Amino acid sequence: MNAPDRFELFILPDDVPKLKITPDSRVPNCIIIKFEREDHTLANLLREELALYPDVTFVAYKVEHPLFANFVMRLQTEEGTRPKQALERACASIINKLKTLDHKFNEEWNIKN
Amino acid sequence: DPTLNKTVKIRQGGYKGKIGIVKEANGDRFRVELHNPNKTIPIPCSF
Amino acid sequence: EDSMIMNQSSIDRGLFRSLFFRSYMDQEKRFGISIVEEFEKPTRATTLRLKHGTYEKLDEDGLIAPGVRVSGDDIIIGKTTPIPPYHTKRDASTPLRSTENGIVDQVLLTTNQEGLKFVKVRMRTTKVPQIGDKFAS
Amino acid sequence: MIIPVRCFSCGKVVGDKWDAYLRLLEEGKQEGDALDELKLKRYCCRRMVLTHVDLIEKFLRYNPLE
Amino acid sequence: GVKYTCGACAHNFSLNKSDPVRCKECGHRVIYKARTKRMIQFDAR
Amino acid sequence: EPKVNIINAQDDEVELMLSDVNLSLANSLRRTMLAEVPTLAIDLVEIKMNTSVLADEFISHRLGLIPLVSEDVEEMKYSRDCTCEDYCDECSVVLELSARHEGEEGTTDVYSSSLIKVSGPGNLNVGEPVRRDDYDQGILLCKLRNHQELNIRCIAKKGIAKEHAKWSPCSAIAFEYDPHNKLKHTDFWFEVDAKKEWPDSKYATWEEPPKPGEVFDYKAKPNRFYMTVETTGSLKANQVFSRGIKTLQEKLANVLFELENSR
Amino acid sequence: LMDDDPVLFNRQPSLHKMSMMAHRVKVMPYSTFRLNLSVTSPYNADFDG
RNA sequence: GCCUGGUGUCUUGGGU
Ligand SMILES: [Zn+2]
Ligand SMILES: [Zn+2]
Ligand SMILES: [Zn+2]
Repeated sequence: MNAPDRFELFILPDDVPKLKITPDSRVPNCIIIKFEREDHTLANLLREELALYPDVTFVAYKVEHPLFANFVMRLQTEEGTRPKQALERACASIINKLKTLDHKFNEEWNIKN
Repeated sequence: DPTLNKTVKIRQGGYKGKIGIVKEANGDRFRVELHNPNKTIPIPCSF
Repeated sequence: EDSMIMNQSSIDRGLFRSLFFRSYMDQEKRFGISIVEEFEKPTRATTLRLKHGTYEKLDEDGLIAPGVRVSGDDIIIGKTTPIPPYHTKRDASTPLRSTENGIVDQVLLTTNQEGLKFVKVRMRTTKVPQIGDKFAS
Repeated sequence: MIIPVRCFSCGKVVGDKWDAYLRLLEEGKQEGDALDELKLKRYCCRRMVLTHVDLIEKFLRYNPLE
Repeated sequence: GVKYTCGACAHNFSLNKSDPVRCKECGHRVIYKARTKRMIQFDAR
Repeated sequence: EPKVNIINAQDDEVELMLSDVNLSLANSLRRTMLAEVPTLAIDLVEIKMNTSVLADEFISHRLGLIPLVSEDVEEMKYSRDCTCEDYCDECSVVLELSARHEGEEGTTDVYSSSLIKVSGPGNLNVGEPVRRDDYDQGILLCKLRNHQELNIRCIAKKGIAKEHAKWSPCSAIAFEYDPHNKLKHTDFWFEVDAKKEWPDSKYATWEEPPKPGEVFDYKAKPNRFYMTVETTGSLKANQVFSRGIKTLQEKLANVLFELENSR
Repeated sequence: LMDDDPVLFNRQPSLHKMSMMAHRVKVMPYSTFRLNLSVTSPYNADFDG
């Protein structure tokens, strides 16, 4: 009667952006990224990757309430680098590692076939 | 209005293919009492 | 403080799901030699003080048929009583309980010891565990 | 009521193994061994078959209502 | 008019309410309405 | 740099070692395979007749749980994304079932093998209820006695496990790492002696025990993740691992797209 | 009713004045009332029914 | 073409 539709976890409303970037002007060079219709699945993957980069000084996320499929990430970088650009770099690295990883599994799989 | 209480099928949206009954037809936005889960939804007339 | 987290996928596969059944009974009453209530689908023109819910799920015999989903305040048994001294009857129908829904499962029709008509309507629904439901070892 | 299609806890299909389990018990195998032969290794799957109660055999005895 | 079913012998027949409530075949006095013409859908969840 | 070494393999389960990756990537792969790898599953049941002893939605509920061959599901669209009026051949598979018991004695058991595919996006291999062999009757659905009939029409649709667990391609996913606890991520409970009271991992012989003198490597990270992916037969085990990686790529790709478009 | 409207919340038996305190509404799915856990003590409330 | 009424008194079994 008050259960929400389960499909609302991944289907984006038309007036709702998948991604929203705002500044945190209290400290220099810090952004708040709000991710809509996403989980720990995506968030934890990006977070660890980012933390091993030398120019990322702070990265964190929280899922504020499990009944709502969103999370918010906070990302601060040193003066040289722009945070939003650094996020793109983290994304492309992981896409590459998974492409490689998919390739090496296929090769090993035929040998056992 | 001539379509209240008549059986309806939904052809677009997340509830596409489901049976229902027109519970209230005030204007443009209908109230279909869906059969499949125990819920009555607001829905546009194009659907 | 004595709550518990349940695995949503277990609920999806059927854990602790249950059927729920409710039966409604009604019968015709006698007020005189030939003054009896009557099961019918009451016409708005001839019967006063009708209920606010829909009457469109009743068949012509005054009884709803199995397989039809019902929601709260829908009429499932139409019955009238005449007004003493046209436009002579008063509604005495039975609506589904306002907080419930489900499917009509089976409708019994018979007569009672006094010979008047007698019906029972059993409704079934399925209750799926959710936040707030109670469990115990 | 009737054997569940899936194990509640892990999801492995167990609804196709009920007939095979009753036949193995006629041949004198013990319950633990019968489950072993069917390859139900995790104890979540084992509870499903070992503790199900088949009531549908009783409900069918009530001579059909049409 | 309306399809019914005999609780004893399962014969099907109709009644236009004014007929007495019994089975034509065996005289059984417990009868049941047959299911609706309408199609029923369930979401299998 | 990521490396894979497949320890065992067969049609419906792959056991494998995963190495030179981050813990978070191994975990996200675990979650994606359970939750976001699409499959096909019954999602609408039209009951035209059911005079069995089982309730209508009870039978319908069992139908939703029947695993269907989902091999070619990537070319199929979601119902919510199709431009058509009601359903059609591009967004659904239609299945039909009809059983009956003639004779005054015995019981007719209705099995999943009686599900007949009626239409579907030809000639894609999707929609048949999975079978182990050819003489395997499959999953028990109902039981019928004299004059009881079951005649239903089922609509199968593409979906993901986030919406309802019937769309999950996996069952369990076994998963472990560091069988000798060199990283000290757990602090063992014991009564007398921790080593004797805790059983050995089934991968204890795949890594070497810590030496009795050895100092704690505070720089060591988790690095070898052994996992076994079992499936229900709705997808083959090799497809699930491949499509898990593929699905996770598009999700990251979609994030990357949105940043370069918001400026 | 909308976010941050004040409402009076109450559990029987009202043995003392902190059985009735004003909370700020937050509208949420599902059919239970949600309390932050640190207020269970003054209400002598728990979640067993 | 707006308004729109469905009981009571008990008893018993339960919840915190
Ligand atoms: Zn199990
Ligand atoms: Zn008869
Ligand atoms: Zn289509």
